[PDB]
Amino acid sequence: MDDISVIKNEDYEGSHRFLAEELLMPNANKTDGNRSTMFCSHLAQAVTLQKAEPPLVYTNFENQVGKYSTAGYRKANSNYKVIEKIYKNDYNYVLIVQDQETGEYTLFERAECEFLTEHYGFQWDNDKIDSLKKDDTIEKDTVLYKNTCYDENMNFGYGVNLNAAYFSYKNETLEDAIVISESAAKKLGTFSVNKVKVSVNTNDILLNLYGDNENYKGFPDIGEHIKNQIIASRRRFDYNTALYELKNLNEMRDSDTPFFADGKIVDIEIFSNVPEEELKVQKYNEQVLYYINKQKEFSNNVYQKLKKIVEGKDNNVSDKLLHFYNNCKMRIDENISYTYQNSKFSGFIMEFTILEEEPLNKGSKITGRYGNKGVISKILPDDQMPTVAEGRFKGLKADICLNPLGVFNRLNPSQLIEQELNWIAKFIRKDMEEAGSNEEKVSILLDFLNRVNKEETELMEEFINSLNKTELEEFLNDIIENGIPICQKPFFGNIGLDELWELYNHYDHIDYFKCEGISTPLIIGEIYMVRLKHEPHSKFSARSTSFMNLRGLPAKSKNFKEHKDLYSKTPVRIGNMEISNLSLTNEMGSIMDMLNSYSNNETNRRELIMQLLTGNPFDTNIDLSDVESGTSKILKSLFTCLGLSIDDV
Amino acid sequence: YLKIGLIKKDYKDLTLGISNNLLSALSGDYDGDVLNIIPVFDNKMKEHFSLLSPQNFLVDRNNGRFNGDFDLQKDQILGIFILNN
Amino acid sequence: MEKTYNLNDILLSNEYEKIKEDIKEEIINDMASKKVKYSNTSEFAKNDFLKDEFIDLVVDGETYEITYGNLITLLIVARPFNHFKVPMTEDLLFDLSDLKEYQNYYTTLLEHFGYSNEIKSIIKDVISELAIFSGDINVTFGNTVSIKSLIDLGNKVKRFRELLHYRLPNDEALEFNDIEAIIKKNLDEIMKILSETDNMLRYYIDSGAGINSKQFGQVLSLVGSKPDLFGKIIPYPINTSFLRGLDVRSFYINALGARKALITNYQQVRNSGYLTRKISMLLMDTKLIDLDDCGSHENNYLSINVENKDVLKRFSKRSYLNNNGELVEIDINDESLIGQVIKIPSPTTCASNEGVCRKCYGKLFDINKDLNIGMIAVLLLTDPLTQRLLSAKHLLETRSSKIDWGTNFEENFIVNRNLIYPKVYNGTVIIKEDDFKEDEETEEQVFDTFTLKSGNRFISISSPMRLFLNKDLKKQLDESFYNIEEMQFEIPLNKLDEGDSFATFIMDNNELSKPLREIKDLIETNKYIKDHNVNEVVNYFIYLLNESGINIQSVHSELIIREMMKLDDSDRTQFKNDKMPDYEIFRITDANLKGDSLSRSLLFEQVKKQLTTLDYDTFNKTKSSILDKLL
Ligand SMILES: [Zn+2]
Repeated sequence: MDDISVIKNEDYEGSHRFLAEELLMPNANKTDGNRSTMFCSHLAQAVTLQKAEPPLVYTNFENQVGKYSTAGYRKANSNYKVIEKIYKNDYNYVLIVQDQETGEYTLFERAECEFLTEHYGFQWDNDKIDSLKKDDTIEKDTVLYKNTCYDENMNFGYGVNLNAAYFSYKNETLEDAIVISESAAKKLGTFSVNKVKVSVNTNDILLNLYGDNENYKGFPDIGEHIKNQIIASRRRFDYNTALYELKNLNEMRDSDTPFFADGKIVDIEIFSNVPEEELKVQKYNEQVLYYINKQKEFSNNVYQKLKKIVEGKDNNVSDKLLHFYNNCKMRIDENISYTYQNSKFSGFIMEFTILEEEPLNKGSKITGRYGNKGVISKILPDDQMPTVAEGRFKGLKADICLNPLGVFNRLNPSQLIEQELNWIAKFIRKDMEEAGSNEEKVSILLDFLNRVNKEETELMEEFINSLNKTELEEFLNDIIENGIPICQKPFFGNIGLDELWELYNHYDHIDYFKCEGISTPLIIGEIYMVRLKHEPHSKFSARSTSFMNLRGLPAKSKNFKEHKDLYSKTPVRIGNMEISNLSLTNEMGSIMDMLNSYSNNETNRRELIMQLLTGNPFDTNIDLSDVESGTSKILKSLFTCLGLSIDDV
Repeated sequence: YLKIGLIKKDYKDLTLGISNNLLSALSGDYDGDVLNIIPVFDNKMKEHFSLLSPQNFLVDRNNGRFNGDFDLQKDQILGIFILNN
Repeated sequence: MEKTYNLNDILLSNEYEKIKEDIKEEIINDMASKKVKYSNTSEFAKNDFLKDEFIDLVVDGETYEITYGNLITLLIVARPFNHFKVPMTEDLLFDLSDLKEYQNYYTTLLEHFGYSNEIKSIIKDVISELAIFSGDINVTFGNTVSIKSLIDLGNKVKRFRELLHYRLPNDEALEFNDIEAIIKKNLDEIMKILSETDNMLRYYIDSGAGINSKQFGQVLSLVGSKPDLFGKIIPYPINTSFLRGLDVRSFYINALGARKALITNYQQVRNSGYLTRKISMLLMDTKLIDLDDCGSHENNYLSINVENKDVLKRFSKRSYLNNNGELVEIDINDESLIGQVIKIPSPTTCASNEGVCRKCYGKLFDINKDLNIGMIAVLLLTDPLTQRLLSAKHLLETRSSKIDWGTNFEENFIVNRNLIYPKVYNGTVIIKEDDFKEDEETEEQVFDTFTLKSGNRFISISSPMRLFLNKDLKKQLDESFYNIEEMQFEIPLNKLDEGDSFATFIMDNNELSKPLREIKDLIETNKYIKDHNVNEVVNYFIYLLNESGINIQSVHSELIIREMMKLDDSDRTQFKNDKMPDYEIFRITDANLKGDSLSRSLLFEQVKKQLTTLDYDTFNKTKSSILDKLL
C-alpha cells in the first residue's frame, strides 16, 4: 500500500541504522530477503572454530560485533593489582585482585573450556592471565582470557576463508552439497565440551578401568584422556552375588552400568555425603578421596588467605568474592550436607568436564555468509581435486567445490561477487610479489583499493605512511602471501556490476583458470565459510530393544541425556499418514505383524527376538502367534469403562 | 523398500548413502533432514513389502508410463545433454 | 573413432561391456585433453571434441548418421537386447539429442517386453549406468557460474549490456500492466540472447536445468513489482536488479515478501497433513475385482464434455460407446472427439459391491492391481496440489489487471502507479456526502463517483477502483470544504500544490492459488456439491485441474468423488437398473462419519459426538475395513 510511502531514500543515505544482523553480510544490498533470513539464523547456528580467521572480504562492522558480545572475552574494567593466585587444578585457578582506584576486591577465575549447553562450548586462550603473577598490574582495558574467534589484535572472525570453485564433481554436488579437501577440513574443526555427572551410592562400586594392578583408578585423571569411550562403570554390590561378581573388578560384566563420553578431562568436582573415614577404608574409591582432599585443601587455602580481606571491617569485597569465600567455608565447615534436586543423596556425585576437538565429517553442514547452505558430501584427498596447471598460479588447488546449477535462481549474487574480488586480488598480490620496489607494491595496492573502496584506500595510505620501513615490509610480505583485505560494506560502499566491469576491462590479463582434466575454464576464489550446529551426530538414533513404557509400549528414555548410552535409542513413530502410505501394499497382515512384533504384542516381540537370536542367521523366517495385542487390551479396558465394547459382526 | 549393499568402514561417518535418482520420489533434498529406517527381517515380509521397491514405482500409476521421478535429475540431465547435444 | 558401427552386432556380442567402456574412456580422456572455447557472439567457435564427431551406425541393414556420444548413450539404453539376445528393432530408436523423448523410449520398452520384471530391472540398470556416465561427463567437462561470463557476453554483444543496465523511465508515467509487459519483453530478449550466442551459460539454458527464466531475469534485469503480505500490490516497483544493487525501500519490500513466504510455509505445514489425512482415510478401502462386465447399465454410464485437449488427456485407457452401440477404447490422439459430449463407463456407476470391475477402471487395472487403488488416487491428487500451492506462494509474483478508467477520467486526470493526479490544478471537485462511504478493509472513507467543475463545464466521473483522498485535503474537508446547504464537499484543486496526488487507490493481484483453493473448497465446503449432480462435479473437477495445472487422470478423480457419495439404498446392484439410483454426495469429513464403517470413523474425527450421540448412527455401522485389523 501507500504506507511504505513514508520510507524516504534520502533520509537513509550513508546510513546503516536499518541493518542489524545483516551488518555482518557483505553486499547485503544484492542478496534476497530469504537468503538474508537464512544468514541471520546461521549466525545463531554457527559454532566456534579452533582456527578462526578474520574475513578477507569484510564489512568492518564485525569487530564491533565482537567487542559488544561479552561471551568471548573478559575485560577488567578498572585498574587492578593481583593480590593472590590459588590453584584448584593445573587447568583451573583463581585470581584475587583489588581495584587500584575504588579499593574494592574482586575475583577472576580461569579454565581451559567454557560450556554453553548440551555438547556445545569452546576453548580459551588463557595466556594473558597465566602471565600474571602476584603483585602484577592489570590495565583498564586488558583481555584476561579470550575465545579462539578473536585473534591477537582483537579482530573478530566467525569462520574461515576457503578457496572455492563452482564445479560438478561426479554428481556429488547434486541439489546443494559440498566436496572439501582434507587440508581445508583441518581448518573447519570445532570444540566439543560435555558436563557429565556420574552418581555413586553405597550399593555400587567403581571399576578399575584405568591403571594397573598396583594403581586403582576408576576414572581418568585431570590430564589424562578418555579410553574406550567410557568415563566409568559401576556395579551394584550385594553379599549374595559378591563372591563371583566382585572378582575381576578390572573387566566389564553385563550387570555393570557404563557411562559414555570422549575427550580430555579438564575439571572434576566430587560432592560426598559419605563419611571421609569410610572412603579412607575403601580402596576402589581412593581416587575420589584424593580429589576430595584436593578440593578441601583448595578451600582451606582460600579461607586462610582471604579471611583478612573478607572479615576486615574497613574493606570492600565484591559479592562474587564473598559468595565464593562463603561456599568454600561451608565446604570446609563441619556437618556440611549436599543436596541434589532437593534431596539428600547417598554416596557421592562426580561431575566431569570433558573437552575434545571434533573435525569436519560427512553430513556436517557448512555455509557461507549469503544463505548458501550446504552438506558435506565427500571429504577427498586434496590431490584428487581440481588443480590448475597453466600460468603463474600453477599448483593451486580448490579447497571446496560448490554446486553451480542454481546459483542465479537462489538470488544470492554476493557469493559470486566475493569470489570474483578475491580472485582478482590473487592477481594483484602476484603483481605485487613480482615487483622489487616497495613503492611499486604500495602503488599497485592503492590502485586496486581505490578501484574497489576509496575510504579503505585512504586509510591504507595513512597506515602505510605511519609504518616503519621494516613494519611496512612485513605488512607487504604478509599481504602477498596470506591475502589482501577488501572492504565491501553491506549497503553503502559495495561494488556493483559497473565497477566490476571497469575492473575487468582495466586488468586485461586476467582470465579464467584452466585446470587439469577439466574442459571448462573455471574461477577459484576465497569466500567465507562458517560451520553450522546440525551434524550427523545431532539427530542420529538407533534402537533395537530399549526401555518399555508403563503401558508395555516402547518409549524414549533419558539415558542419552545422562550419558548412560552412546546413541539415542529413541523410537521412531509410524504416523497415520505413514500407515496410509504403507497400505499401498495390500498385505495388511504383514503390516500388522510388523507393528505387533515391534510394539503392540509382547509375545510376538519375544518370539521375534528368539528367532533372530537362535536359528539361521542368513535365512530368518518367523512364525508369530495370534494372541491379542496389548494395545487391543488397553482399548478394550477403556471402552469397557465407557460402557461400550467393540465386537466383530 | 531398499537394500543395504555396503557397511561403511568409518565410525565417524554416520550418513546413509542414498542414490540421487531416489530424491524426487522421496520429495526430499540434501538439507540434512533425517530419514527414518525400519529394517525388514521376515522373508515373507520382504516379498510383501517389495511392492514398495523402486521397480514397482518405475511405472507411473497415473498414465501407466515410465515415472520421471526415477529418471535423471537436473545435473545428470546437464551431463547427458552435453554428451548427446 | 571407427567410422562405422553395427548396432545389433555389438548388442548381441559378448564383448558389449568392454566396447562400451572403451568408448567411454576414449570420450572422457579426449574431453580432459581439450579445452572449450566460447565466442560469446552469434558465430560459434571451432571446438572439436570426440562427442561432436559424426559416425555411421548400421541398424537392421540401414545406415543412420549419429554422433559418437549418441552411440555410447544408445549402447547404454540398449541393455535389453544384450540381456534377451533379441535384435535391436528400428522402431525402438529415437532422436538421442532430444532428452524429452527418452521417457517415451522407456515406456515403449515396458510395453514391448510385456511389463516383465526383468525389463524393469534392466530399466533400473540403464538408469544407474547413465547416471554414472553423467557424473563422469560433469567432472571432466566442468560446469561453472560466474559474473565474468555475463560481463564478457555484454562486451561482445552491446544489446546484452543495454538490457543489463535497463531502467524503467521515471520521467513518464507508467501503469502496472505496462511495467509487467516491459519485464516480459526484456526477459524474453535476454533468454533469446542467451540461446542464440555461444556463452558459458548456453548449456544450462538449452538443457532446461539450472536456469529459471523469472529468477534469472530478476538477477539480470529489473525485478518488478512485488506483492504485500495481504495480497495487495505494492505501488513502488523494484527498478534495479539484484546484481546492480538495491534501495532501502526495495529492501523493505523484499524483506516483507520473505516474511510472507515464511508465514505461508508455516501454515501450509499444518494444512497439508489434515487434507491428505481426510482423503486417504476415506479412499483407503477402495478395491478391485477381476470381472469383465459388472452388469452396469449403458444409460447409467455418466457423460463428460470433451471441451478442450486437456480434458481428453485426462481419459487414457478409458472406454466409450461408439455409434454402433459397442464399447471401444479411447485414443487420446484422435481429435474427432473434441467439441462433443461422450458417455463413458465410469467407476462412479459401477454396479459391483465387491469391487470395481475391469470395465469401470479401464485397461490400467492390470497395471495398478498390485497396489491399493484409492491410496494411489489420493496420493496422485495430494502431492501436486500441495507442492504447487507452496511453490506458487513462495514465488512472489505480480498479476496486474488492466483498468479502463473512462474517457472523462483519462482526459481530465493522469494515473501513475497508485497515484491519481489532476492535469490542471484548477476547478473544484464536488463529492456527495453519502458517496463518501466506508471500506471494510481500509477502515477509512472512500469515494467512488465525483464531479469536477472547470470553467463553465461540469463533468461527472465514476472510478472503477475505490479512491482514497489525499491526507492534506481530507484534513481540511470538514472545516472549510463543506457546504451545508448542498450537502456536498467542494474541494478546490487550486489549493493543492503541483506534483501532489489528488487521490490514491489500492490494487489486488490475481493470486495463482485460486483454482487450487477451489479444488479444496469443492472437496470440503460442500457449496458446489449440494446444488449440483455428479455429471457436473466431475466436469468442474477436471476444469479446475486444468486451471491449476495438476496432471492427474480422471479415473482416480472419479474414485475420489465416488467414495464421497452415499447411495440411499446403499447397494451397488441398483446401478444395474435402467435409471440412476437415489444417491447423495457428501463432503470428505461427513462421508466417513455418515458412512457405515466403524473403524475409519472412530479413528478419524469427532470421537465424542460419535460415542455419545446417535447423530452419526454409529451403533448401526457394521461394514468391514482393513483398518479394522489395527483395532
Ligand atoms: Zn463396473
